[PDB]
Amino acid sequence: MARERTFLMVKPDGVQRGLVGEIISRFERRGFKLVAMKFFSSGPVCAMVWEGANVVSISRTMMGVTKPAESAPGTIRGDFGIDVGRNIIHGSANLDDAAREIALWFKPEEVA
Amino acid sequence: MARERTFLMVKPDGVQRGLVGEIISRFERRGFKLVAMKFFSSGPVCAMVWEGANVVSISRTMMGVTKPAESAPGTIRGDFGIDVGRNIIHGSANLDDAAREIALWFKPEEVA
Amino acid sequence: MARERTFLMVKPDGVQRGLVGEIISRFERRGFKLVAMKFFSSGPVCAMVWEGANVVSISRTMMGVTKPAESAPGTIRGDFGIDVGRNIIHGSANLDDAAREIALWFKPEEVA
Amino acid sequence: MARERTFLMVKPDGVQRGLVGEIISRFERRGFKLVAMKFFSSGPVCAMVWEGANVVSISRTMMGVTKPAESAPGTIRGDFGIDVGRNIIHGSANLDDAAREIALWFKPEEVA
Amino acid sequence: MARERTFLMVKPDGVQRGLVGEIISRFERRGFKLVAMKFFSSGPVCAMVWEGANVVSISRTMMGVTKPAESAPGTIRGDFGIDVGRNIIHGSANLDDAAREIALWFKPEEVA
Amino acid sequence: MARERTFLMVKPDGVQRGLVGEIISRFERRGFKLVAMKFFSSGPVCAMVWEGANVVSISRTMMGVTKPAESAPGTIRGDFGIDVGRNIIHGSANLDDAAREIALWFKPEEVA
Ligand SMILES: [Cl-]
Ligand SMILES: [Cl-]
Ligand SMILES: [Cl-]
Ligand SMILES: [Cl-]
Ligand SMILES: [Cl-]
Ligand SMILES: [Cl-]
Repeated sequence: MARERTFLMVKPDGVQRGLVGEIISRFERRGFKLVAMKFFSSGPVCAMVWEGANVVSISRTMMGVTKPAESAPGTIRGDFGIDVGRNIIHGSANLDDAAREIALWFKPEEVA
Repeated sequence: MARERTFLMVKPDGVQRGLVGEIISRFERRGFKLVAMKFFSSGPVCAMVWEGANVVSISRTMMGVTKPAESAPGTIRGDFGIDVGRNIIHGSANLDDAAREIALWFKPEEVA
Repeated sequence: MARERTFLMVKPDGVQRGLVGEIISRFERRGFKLVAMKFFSSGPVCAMVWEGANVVSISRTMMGVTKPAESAPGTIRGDFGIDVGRNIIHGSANLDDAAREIALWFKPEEVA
Repeated sequence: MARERTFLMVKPDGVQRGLVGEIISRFERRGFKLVAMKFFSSGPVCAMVWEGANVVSISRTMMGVTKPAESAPGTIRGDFGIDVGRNIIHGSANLDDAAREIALWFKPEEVA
Repeated sequence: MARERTFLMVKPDGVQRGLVGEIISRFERRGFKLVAMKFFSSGPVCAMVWEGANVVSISRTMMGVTKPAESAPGTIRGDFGIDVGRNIIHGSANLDDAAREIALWFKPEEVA
Repeated sequence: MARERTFLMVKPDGVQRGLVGEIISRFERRGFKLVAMKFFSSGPVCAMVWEGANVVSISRTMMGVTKPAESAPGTIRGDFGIDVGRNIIHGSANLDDAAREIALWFKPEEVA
């Protein structure tokens, strides 16, 4: 229940605006252990796997709601979000979407 | 709908406490383009016009509620607010108050 | 009603993780005057008394809810909290718990 | 000797990258009083007049050297500078260049 | 040689400007363990004892030079210093001044 | 001369202390484009390739000197360094060490 893991990815707009570090810091500060990371349509992305108790739903709270017009200040989208097109970041919706998203993006050796 | 514009002003207490930059940064980070700025009862103020989709209601969310005792951490008043007398900042209430507040404080050449 | 005072304490996990300064800064930025401070089971702690209008309930808002899985980003636990065991910080629950907690931890000369 | 004043300006590249607030904050934190501000070839700029003891030479130290390849971390160019073309910011070289730069960019009523 | 200890104190001007937390954070980030702390002419002060390898000379580097007109950006005085009157902070000059300053300001039980 | 590239790596102590994001942010803010990234004796590491004019010598300046007792505040080691054992970060010494370090740690497809 603390071996729990989610997929996170800095969308091209996050990368282009210089927000990769800021996003990582946010998770480091909550205590989540980073487990894997790669820097792969239009723009490069930063795919990450993070681990900790409740990381899946907590990190969704941390991101804020899909529509940054409504996203709470303190959240990533609440602090940095533009519009819904350029919403900076993706994080797995639930435990099933996490397991599938992780495996899609990584070889299993790549993950701790 | 993205040519939208609001009036913002750092009240004398914001200026006196050294919060002008912090306030601007907050808006720069959300992606709003600054459009005009001047530094004019008791204490100097910093009047600004900002532009972007939904800037009017988003920036109100960003400020927090009038009563910083109740203002959410992450918002300007939630992070920096003292009492309701010294509430740091003013931002236009709605699209009508914005158009009027902008024109009151600026010559039209002064605005982009 | 502005002579109001609360007890705050950085739990051993807050101290061990290097968060004392960050916690103080948060309160300094809201305008609360620090009134007393000492750095005393397992791990050292930082006990503080803070003063200002509504400091008791405001600082509880600032901390976030007991369960950092649910704690709002922008709050201390929302930004830094791990699990409910390691919840970083304690703050007096109400005006009675404040007066008792202050007196328990300080000699009265120690308080301003 | 504390009525001293300099001209500062965020070049178009500073504005485009969202660094106006960060730059102001830097000066607010040193204790300089902002005295005037306007937001006017290619890109908008932010012209400012700042006041305090030794503000002219101190702010040059704060900016760092013209060549950000050599600019010291902690300085504006040391933290944010790209190349010498895009060097973010301009500040008056000496007390004579300050008086001339201020008057060039402002009406005298505009300055405190 | 890592049991080394210095005295540090936030002068009244540091306290009045809300810089206690910022100062502590700086030391926490370098890895120094805080060992004791009290919050005692004109204005309250924050006296601290910090411990770590070379803490005495390192923390002097961290403060910057006595004359903030010349103090390096990145240092406390370089980032926050006003003039030499209001120079924010005091730190022991050398290992002898440290041992004496610590004992002057603390009972020995008060120190870890 | 702007296609220049260096190797950077957050040592296990940087990772364990939660400094990966902070380190990346530092480079994003200088304008360097991240080009590749993986998260691989004792402790996990974060290997990165960064690109920009003079990135090799600039990033060495940004890190500070090998001996954090002497490392300048504003630099990574100056702000976060412990002792020379735990010096947080590695960066290629020169253009030859960069080309070799990059190829050692990456497949060439992995690099942009
Ligand atoms: Cl999404
Ligand atoms: Cl209002
Ligand atoms: Cl509790
Ligand atoms: Cl220039
Ligand atoms: Cl002194
Ligand atoms: Cl090395």
